[PDB]
Amino acid sequence: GPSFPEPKVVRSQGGLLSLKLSATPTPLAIAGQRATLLTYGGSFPGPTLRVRPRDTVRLTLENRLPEPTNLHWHGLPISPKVDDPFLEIPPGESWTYEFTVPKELAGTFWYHPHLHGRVAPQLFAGLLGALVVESSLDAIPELREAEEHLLVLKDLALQGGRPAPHTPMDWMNGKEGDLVLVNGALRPTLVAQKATLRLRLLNASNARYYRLALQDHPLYLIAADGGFLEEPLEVSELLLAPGERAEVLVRLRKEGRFLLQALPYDRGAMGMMDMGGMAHAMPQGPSRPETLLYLIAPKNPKPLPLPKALSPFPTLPAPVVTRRLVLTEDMMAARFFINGQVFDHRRVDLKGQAQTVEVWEVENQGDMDHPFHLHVHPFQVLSVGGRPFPYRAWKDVVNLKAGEVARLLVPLREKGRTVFHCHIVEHEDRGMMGVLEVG
Amino acid sequence: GPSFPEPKVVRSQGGLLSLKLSATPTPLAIAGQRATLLTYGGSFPGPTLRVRPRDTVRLTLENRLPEPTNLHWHGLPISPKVDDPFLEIPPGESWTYEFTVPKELAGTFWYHPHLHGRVAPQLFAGLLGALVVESSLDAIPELREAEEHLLVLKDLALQGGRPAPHTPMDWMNGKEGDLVLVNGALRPTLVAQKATLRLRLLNASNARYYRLALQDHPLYLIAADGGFLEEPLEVSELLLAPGERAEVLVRLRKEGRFLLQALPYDRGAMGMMDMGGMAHAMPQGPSRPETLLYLIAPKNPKPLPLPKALSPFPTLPAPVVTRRLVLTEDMMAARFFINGQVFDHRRVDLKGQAQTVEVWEVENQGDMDHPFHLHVHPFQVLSVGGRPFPYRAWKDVVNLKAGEVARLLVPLREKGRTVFHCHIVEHEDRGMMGVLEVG
Ligand SMILES: [Cu+2]
Ligand SMILES: [Cu+2]
Ligand SMILES: [Cu+2]
Ligand SMILES: [Cu+2]
Ligand SMILES: [Cu+2]
Ligand SMILES: [Cu+2]
Repeated sequence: GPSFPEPKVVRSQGGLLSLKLSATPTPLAIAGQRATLLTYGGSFPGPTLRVRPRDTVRLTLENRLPEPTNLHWHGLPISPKVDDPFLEIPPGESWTYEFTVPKELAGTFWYHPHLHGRVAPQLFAGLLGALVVESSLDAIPELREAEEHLLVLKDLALQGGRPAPHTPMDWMNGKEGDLVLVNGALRPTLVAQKATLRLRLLNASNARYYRLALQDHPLYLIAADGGFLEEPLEVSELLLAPGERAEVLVRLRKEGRFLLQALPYDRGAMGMMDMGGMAHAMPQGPSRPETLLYLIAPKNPKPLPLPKALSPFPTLPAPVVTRRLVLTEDMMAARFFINGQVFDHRRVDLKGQAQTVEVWEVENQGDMDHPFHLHVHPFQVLSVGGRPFPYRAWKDVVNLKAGEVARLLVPLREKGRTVFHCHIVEHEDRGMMGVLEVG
Repeated sequence: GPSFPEPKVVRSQGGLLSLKLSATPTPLAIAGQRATLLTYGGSFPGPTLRVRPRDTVRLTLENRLPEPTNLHWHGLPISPKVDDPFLEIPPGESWTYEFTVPKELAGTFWYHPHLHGRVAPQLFAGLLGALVVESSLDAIPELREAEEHLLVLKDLALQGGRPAPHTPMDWMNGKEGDLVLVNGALRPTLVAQKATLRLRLLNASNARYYRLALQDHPLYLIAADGGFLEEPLEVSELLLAPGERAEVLVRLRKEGRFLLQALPYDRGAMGMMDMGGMAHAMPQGPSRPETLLYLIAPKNPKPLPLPKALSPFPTLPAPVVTRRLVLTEDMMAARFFINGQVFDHRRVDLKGQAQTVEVWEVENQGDMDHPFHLHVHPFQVLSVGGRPFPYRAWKDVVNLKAGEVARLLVPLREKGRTVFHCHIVEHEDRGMMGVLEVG
């Protein structure tokens, strides 16, 4: 096949993407070895769904797992009556998700399970796939003429031909695997044919962070989780926390081989040690550096000029409320809290009004990084750690290091009950989630 | 007695004001005629209670009326567990109100019934009295050397030696009386002995407005409902709506007699007419002018200089929520609404957080003036009708003419359930009231 492995794409046809997927244990070849993973559509990652605004999506999920499951349409501003975080599809049963893709939407989104208490092992085992919303902006020459690829960043650990089981320490830290893969491949080679690449990036890992850097090159950020920036932003590196997406332009500068790496990053994961009268928690420290892929530049690369503008960011109404959500940890118990409470599906934590804007100040009073995710209602990050964000774009996950406060501008869109939670999915399963009702 | 009648004063003693009042039908002489009014303490108005910050008040109210009653400590930022708008004292029974006067407080406040559905006839019949909180500011020379008086502005109508009964039109408009009295006296004479007067003003009427003007003189506003201004404000006239208080300095300019008048004012009260195929509501138009009192200046008056400053207004924390409360009318039904609902004592309408600040936008979409009152939590009026307020001071009633929006900064103080309502008390009795819970 193509030197660069990417998930198969399923496109809407005549404004309709109608598809039946099965969630199923699937024997496959992965990183040179045979394993049984849990997959959608028989593959890992699952198929990439590619749609346009105003398309109808009709996705029937058949559950062929031995446990209940469901889907979260991560990042899509649709109704929580469709993207329903409380729905359970029992083993052997099916459910049809039907929705219209919002008019004002573009970017890279994804789908994965969200059945509380069961997310981490299901996601770890291979249940996820991408969803791309094509825009009219894709037709501008500076993007149209770029070579486009999706990079699904997901790690894995195998034991006895199956995903490794979660240990108690995994529930505390979030589970990371030794196989650090791109599109289910181990360090693939991307032999570029054009001098400008457009890369859609997805961190679909349970807990691993990717401090992205391409050797000898900057990256040009053109989209965040949920939409385009207003103009490209040059960065020397780009941190993607679990659940985050980004799109970047890469402008290949000369011929040669360039490593795309996940540089060392310390997200505050913990180990245990015993030093003569101890048995206490110790920092694992930064991750070991990983090579994600080999990028081979073409001969005599002459990249396109960058687009001067992308999408103007909407002018939001003045906010009508400020919320404060404080994240804390009980590491030895592997329990995680928002405002001193663990998740309770019966309890409503925040009640807001549709079509108003809120300011949410989310504060991490723990020692680990926590990537905070809100369903249904994409937000604008104003600042984090007291530092203003250098761009305007829609996001739906925001990373907070220890001690940091993020200030978010949150327009409330669809009515109904939905959730917010840490996207280190083990932490969500272990209680770090709350309920927002919009009326 | 003194040419100028003022209610008897009861003062705290050794930091304690301990007093038993009875609410009782009382034969008395009023405006030259004999009548039976409902009174506290056997008088109309009831006695003026005079206290200092940190005093203890212990007031036992004995109900000798044929209906239940209670007290509202109008304007006092105390607990709604004491100033309890839901408490009922049955006929023949007693209740003791005990509270400490807040440290940071000064001004003219008052007490009257607040038993929903029964306020208007009880207040109209004569149940009210003043409460004055003395401050250290009263010792400044420019105030100490002024001649001080309380003016309780309250009208009355008599029928068969008793307060006139409410008609259906009274429930629609709020009841006004033909006897327009000051301290229960008909057009008293105030023979000033000093050139500077300090007048504490209270509108304790059900519904009558007083567009105050002293002939040939401006007034110097030094306090609003719930505290001092930051410095005196010169005004040519001063409108006091039902429930409002003000304190003014008057600087007598020359010898002579000067009328203090209630000038014509149209608050939007309605009548009915039939003109050949009608039977429909017609504006009553402005009130007829009234003389409130005769002010006689002393010989060769040389008033004191005005104080340069009074009390700095507190710097409030940034607000965390904005509320919108819309007032509407159904005049022919004599029903009045807040956000489309009438009062229900079981229903909580707003839930806020103690020690935070809120912005309340109160909008009058009716045609009558409505004076909006909030219990427990004094507010700063920022603007009304889109016009910035010309001073900073604590208020607890704000008048809105037809169409006007008031923007208020509302620090939430004591925890508990309390109410907000129109202080045209007929409108409150007829539903224009809601419930705020502070937690
Ligand atoms: Cu997700
Ligand atoms: Cu977390
Ligand atoms: Cu979620
Ligand atoms: Cu009152
Ligand atoms: Cu009213
Ligand atoms: Cu009241």
